[PDB]
Amino acid sequence: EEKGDEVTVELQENGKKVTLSKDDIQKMNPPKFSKVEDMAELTCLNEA
Amino acid sequence: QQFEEKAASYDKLEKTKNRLQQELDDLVVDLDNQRQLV
Amino acid sequence: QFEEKAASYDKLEKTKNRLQQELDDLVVDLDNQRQLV
Repeated sequence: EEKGDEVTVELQENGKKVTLSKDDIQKMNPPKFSKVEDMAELTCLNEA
Repeated sequence: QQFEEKAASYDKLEKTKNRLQQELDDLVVDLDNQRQLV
Repeated sequence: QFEEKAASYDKLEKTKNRLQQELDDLVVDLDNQRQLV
């Protein structure tokens, strides 16, 4: 759901609703990279 | 009053998100360098 | 203090505009990737 500054998300394991702000979230990378050697190639560089 | 300064703290968290946005800018200029390699 | 809210907003819209610029130039770069393939 897209509304305000928060999104109600779906748990990929439970399929349950959880509301969290859009500005306190972190994304991932496409499966074209796996088992990297240095974290430099982490093009979407975030701590998660 | 002073609570808007906490709204400014939220704005500074969004400014860190902005810093992530210039990280994406580094990403896209890296892809520009890649297309220069092409 | 209250005056810097306006500047903070204005830089936020500036960043957003550069965000759509980044999106469109990235799509253009995807098209360049297709033509280089």
